[PDB]
Amino acid sequence: EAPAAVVTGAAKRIGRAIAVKLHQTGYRVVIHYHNSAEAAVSLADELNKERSNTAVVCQADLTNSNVLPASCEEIINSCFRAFGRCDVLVNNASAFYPTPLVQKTVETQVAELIGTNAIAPFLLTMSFAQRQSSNLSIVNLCDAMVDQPCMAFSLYNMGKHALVGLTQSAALELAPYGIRVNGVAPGVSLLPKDKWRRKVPLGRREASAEQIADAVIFLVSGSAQYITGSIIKVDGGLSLVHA
Amino acid sequence: EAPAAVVTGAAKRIGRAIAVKLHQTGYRVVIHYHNSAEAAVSLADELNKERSNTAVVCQADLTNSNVLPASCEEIINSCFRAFGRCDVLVNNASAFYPTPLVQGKTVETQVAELIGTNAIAPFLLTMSFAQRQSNLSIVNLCDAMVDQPCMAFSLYNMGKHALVGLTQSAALELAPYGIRVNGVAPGVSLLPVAMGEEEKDKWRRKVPLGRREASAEQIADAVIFLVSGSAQYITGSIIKVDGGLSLVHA
Amino acid sequence: EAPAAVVTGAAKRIGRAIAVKLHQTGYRVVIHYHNSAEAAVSLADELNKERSNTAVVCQADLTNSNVLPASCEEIINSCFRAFGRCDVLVNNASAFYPTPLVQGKTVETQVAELIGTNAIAPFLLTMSFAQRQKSNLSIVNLCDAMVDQPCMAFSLYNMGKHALVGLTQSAALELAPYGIRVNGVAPGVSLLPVAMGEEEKDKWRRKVPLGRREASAEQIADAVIFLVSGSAQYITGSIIKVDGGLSLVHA
Amino acid sequence: EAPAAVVTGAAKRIGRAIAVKLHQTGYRVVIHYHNSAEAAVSLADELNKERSNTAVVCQADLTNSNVLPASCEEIINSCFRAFGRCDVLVNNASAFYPTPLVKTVETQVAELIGTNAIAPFLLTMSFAQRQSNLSIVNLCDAMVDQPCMAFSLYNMGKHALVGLTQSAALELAPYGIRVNGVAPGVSLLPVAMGEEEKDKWRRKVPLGRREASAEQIADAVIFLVSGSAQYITGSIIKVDGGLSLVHA
Ligand SMILES: NC(=O)C1=CN([C@@H]2O[C@H](COP(=O)(O)OP(=O)(O)OC[C@H]3O[C@@H](n4cnc5c(N)ncnc54)[C@H](OP(=O)(O)O)[C@@H]3O)[C@@H](O)[C@H]2O)C=CC1
Ligand SMILES: NC(=O)C1=CN([C@@H]2O[C@H](COP(=O)(O)OP(=O)(O)OC[C@H]3O[C@@H](n4cnc5c(N)ncnc54)[C@H](OP(=O)(O)O)[C@@H]3O)[C@@H](O)[C@H]2O)C=CC1
Ligand SMILES: NC(=O)C1=CN([C@@H]2O[C@H](COP(=O)(O)OP(=O)(O)OC[C@H]3O[C@@H](n4cnc5c(N)ncnc54)[C@H](OP(=O)(O)O)[C@@H]3O)[C@@H](O)[C@H]2O)C=CC1
Ligand SMILES: NC(=O)C1=CN([C@@H]2O[C@H](COP(=O)(O)OP(=O)(O)OC[C@H]3O[C@@H](n4cnc5c(N)ncnc54)[C@H](OP(=O)(O)O)[C@@H]3O)[C@@H](O)[C@H]2O)C=CC1
Ligand SMILES: Nc1nc2ccc(C(=O)NCCc3cccc(Br)c3)cc2s1
Ligand SMILES: Nc1nc2ccc(C(=O)NCCc3cccc(Br)c3)cc2s1
Ligand SMILES: Nc1nc2ccc(C(=O)NCCc3cccc(Br)c3)cc2s1
Repeated sequence: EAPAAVVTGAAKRIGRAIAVKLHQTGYRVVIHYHNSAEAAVSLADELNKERSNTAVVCQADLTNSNVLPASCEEIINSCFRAFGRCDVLVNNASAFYPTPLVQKTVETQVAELIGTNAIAPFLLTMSFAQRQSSNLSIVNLCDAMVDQPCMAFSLYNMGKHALVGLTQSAALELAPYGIRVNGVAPGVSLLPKDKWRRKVPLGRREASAEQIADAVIFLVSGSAQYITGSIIKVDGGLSLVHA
Repeated sequence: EAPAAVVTGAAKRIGRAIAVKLHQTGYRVVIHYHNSAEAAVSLADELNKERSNTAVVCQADLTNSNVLPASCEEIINSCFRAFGRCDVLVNNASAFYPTPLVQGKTVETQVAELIGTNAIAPFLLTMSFAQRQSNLSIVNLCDAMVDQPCMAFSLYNMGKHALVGLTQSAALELAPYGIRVNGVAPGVSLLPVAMGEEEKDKWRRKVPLGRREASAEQIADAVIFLVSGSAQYITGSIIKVDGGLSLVHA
Repeated sequence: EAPAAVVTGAAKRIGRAIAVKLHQTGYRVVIHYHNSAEAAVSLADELNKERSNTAVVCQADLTNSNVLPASCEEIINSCFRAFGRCDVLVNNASAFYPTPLVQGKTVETQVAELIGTNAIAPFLLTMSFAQRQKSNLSIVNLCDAMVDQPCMAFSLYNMGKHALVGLTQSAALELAPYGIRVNGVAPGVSLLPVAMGEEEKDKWRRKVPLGRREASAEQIADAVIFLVSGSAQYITGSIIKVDGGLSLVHA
Repeated sequence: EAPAAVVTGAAKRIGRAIAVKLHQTGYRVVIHYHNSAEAAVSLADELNKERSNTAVVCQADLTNSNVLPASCEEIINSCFRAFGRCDVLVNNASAFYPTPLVKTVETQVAELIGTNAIAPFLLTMSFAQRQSNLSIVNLCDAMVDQPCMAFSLYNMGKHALVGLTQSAALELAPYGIRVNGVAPGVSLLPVAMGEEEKDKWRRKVPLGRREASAEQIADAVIFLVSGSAQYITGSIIKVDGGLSLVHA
């Protein structure tokens, strides 16, 4: 029928905006959630009321664990079950908090910050490609501030750098299969705050979630059919600003 | 009225595809050319038949000299003269040829053409664009292969690297005026006219995504996106349109 | 007294070359190893025969697990127990093998080994090195010049080396106030795999612009020596490629 | 036979520290200068006092023009005439001032692009054409991706120099000439800058809250020209105390 997209952490904030905009563009969507069932279903309700049976929810914890692989397989599968196909994977879900070097157990911090930020994308990518004319692509939510990191955010920063590596390695490896792999790297978007707004060259404010979603839409579209291994910054110039 | 765009080197190939698609999107266009008089006039005819009074040509050499600033000022002025505004500048015109370090143009001319067209003219057009100032934006045609350059293309590569610096510096400085500055970086696209065919296929086979070069239209698509209302928070960004080519090791 | 360095995976190859050159420069060294027990003890013996009580060994698996923190803590502790100080940490140990996306070991074991050795262990060692400080302190991470032009089907390895770049920057930033510098050395092609045939070796050699040959272990060690030296006292968050130009060559 | 090095803008500041350290290392040096004749000669006299006939001066404007090629060939020539060889080229000379988008503009172009990029390229061509541990070191800028406001031409020139470093490394590698860069962050601050302004900059540097000494920069240069960097080409070492890692 129409194409189908998986968006991880799609309940709230940036993932919800991505899900909505993909829907508005005529995708059927899987709304993945971990904790936010109420929010996920509510979003699903709003989209199905717009177009019948075009949105489903999918629960999974994306912490790294012996079961992460099974969870990731399940997320992809639920797209194939619901819609008979899977055209787009958006790796949006992400944990974010400090992990000081001069100081949750550390290994929980690893499991969340590397697991959800990098390992789950890699596993989802594997399942997506394993289960594959069409316009197949993956979009990873990266970070424009990766080379100028927040103090005491090493594991977070490590996970986002790993996600860049995944974007590049997967683009190279899946290109022969017609699967494109790209990234979108926000700066300051939806915040945890004017201190940070004032720093942004373009308009002294944060990106809306929808601005982020815009770039995703571009990358999934037929207007990006030659684009793979690209990461588009969406940061209003913040990463250009020196100390 | 409809917004207006300048596209440098717009008579042929990628610049032509960019002028077309901007036009098809509702822009009035200035078609800058240097030598390609016929092709320039032909394209402006084609666009004007489609919507009258939406296309002009403007002739200018973009080689570095003491009069390059006046030429660049003139390109921008031509947009204001024809359309009363200038919303979009596309820095597309480019000289490209080998300049080996170890050895019929002088080196002073090679510098003038490769650094002038690829970098200095962009800078001067940017200044003139900004001084004469909705959804204002500049798009520089960069090069996805700038960190893995062709052998013996040092001056070309230097110019393209300078264009990256321009993209970042002007993005930062023009942001408070609401002008966004971004780039599109092709890998291998429309292959040179004076090139073989076993040799075109050599380059084609290296491209991971589909073992082929980009169409001009595919490059133009990325330009359209960056000027569009969908890229309003995007500045200082360079989008590679290279089908994975820059990711491939030797 | 003499400064002391920990070098991970120092029994053979590049890690041995680094331990040896640090030793010749006047450092006491901890030779970490995992499986190469014979080669590690042989090296310590050699170094001790040159100046006694200047080399120890230290065994640890650097695979990710709930005990990796303790093992990384123990590596650093081994240096303080032998030498009374720890001045330099070289994160050299590395697992390296294909993990094709389109399909030995389970995937969770591949994650544990490639991400564990290449990134998580460096992070935990960095944390232990910093916390146990209580002079010229620095950390050197062995990165990869080819991280942005990766080998086909090495996604997990590439992810781990990219994470190590992030650690290098993040830790340089966070530890600079403590006087600890953090930098990286990024080989291109160096000591080829012991497994690889000569035919394949020469294919890779011919791609190197500077001399059509791989880096010697010594050449890699040379850059590490620079970064720990007083000649690099203002250098932090820098990653020096030692690749003969390989990363500049297009496809 | 002692090796020989050309250092551009060697009269003062960083280029002076580079020439001195190369000399201390055993090199004979051509001290290139533009305006600072007295400082250049005074350096040559000091070095020649240390070791007779090991230092000469060479005056040249590195602004872009129809004669820049000739000038750069003559700089390289002076090293061969003086010392019979040229082992090392250090592209250090640089103009630096703002060029806001909103002197004539073409003079700004000629000065900022000429000294920072064109003259390096022409010197590199002349160096290689006249040709063992041969290498070139370009003085780049650690902050090129986080530029000062209204420094576009300066920034463009320094990005061009990165391109040169990479392109020339690749192309000269077959002749055994290595090409590398050193990218300072904040080093010697202007003499005239008020201490209170210097301190705003110093405060931003993670490693020690101070600017690099000229000697710290020269140390990296010494490494890259040494036998300890024999496999290193196309590399750019930041010497910035972590400055480029600091967000807005
Ligand atoms: N926001 C910004 O300004 C910035 C954004 N980014 C990137 O943008 C993306 C989206 O950002 P934003 O919307 O703010 O993200 P959030 O931090 O709000 O998290 C997004 C969603 O991720 C899910 N998630 C978190 N941890 C886990 C876990 N362990 N297992 C499963 N799901 C989990 C949650 O779903 P649930 O609620 O259902 O539990 C959560 O709502 C991220 O990838 C982020 O790194 C980059 C830089 C800055
Ligand atoms: N084609 C490709 O594969 C790739 C292209 N690019 C970049 O994309 C852009 C467009 O590519 P492409 O269409 O191939 O470009 P072309 O090589 O076809 O050149 C574009 C135009 O630049 C103009 N130009 C050349 N020299 C001068 C000069 N001295 N003064 C004024 N104009 C001049 C010419 O105009 P006229 O004919 O009127 O004289 C020419 O048609 C360029 O910036 C290029 O560097 C990036 C990498 C790959
Ligand atoms: N060789 C090259 O061409 C290149 C090297 N590099 C990097 O340079 C560094 C050194 O390279 P090289 O000497 O070839 O490295 P090797 O592949 O030879 O590995 C070095 C050591 O890592 C240790 N190691 C492996 N897995 C584990 C583990 N699970 N737990 C603990 N230790 C482990 C081994 O110790 P043991 O033998 O005791 O079990 C091994 O001797 C690495 O970080 C590498 O990625 C980068 C690019 C190219
Ligand atoms: N200082 C710092 O903090 C930083 C420095 N750098 C880079 O480090 C290098 C050395 O820095 P620094 O010592 O501060 O440099 P300066 O700004 O002090 O300039 C060095 C020399 O360049 C020469 N020069 C300037 N314009 C010309 C010209 N038209 N023709 C010929 N020579 C010219 C001058 O020679 P004369 O006096 O004889 O006329 C001058 O003494 C430069 O390339 C610079 O960009 C980069 C990052 C920051
Ligand atoms: N004005 C112009 N600029 C450029 C820039 C690049 C090219 C081109 O053909 N680039 C291909 C470079 C390349 C480099 C390595 C592998 C492969 Br296949 C292709 C062609 C042009 S035309
Ligand atoms: N622990 C280890 N890590 C690594 C990492 C890389 C290599 C290696 O041989 N890399 C070379 C890959 C490559 C990529 C492109 C051109 C060429 Br000639 C060679 C070998 C090892 S062993
Ligand atoms: N020829 C010359 N080139 C340059 C280049 C840069 C500088 C300089 O002062 N750079 C520091 C810029 C900077 C930017 C942000 C924070 C901090 Br403290 C310092 C000084 C000079 S002098």
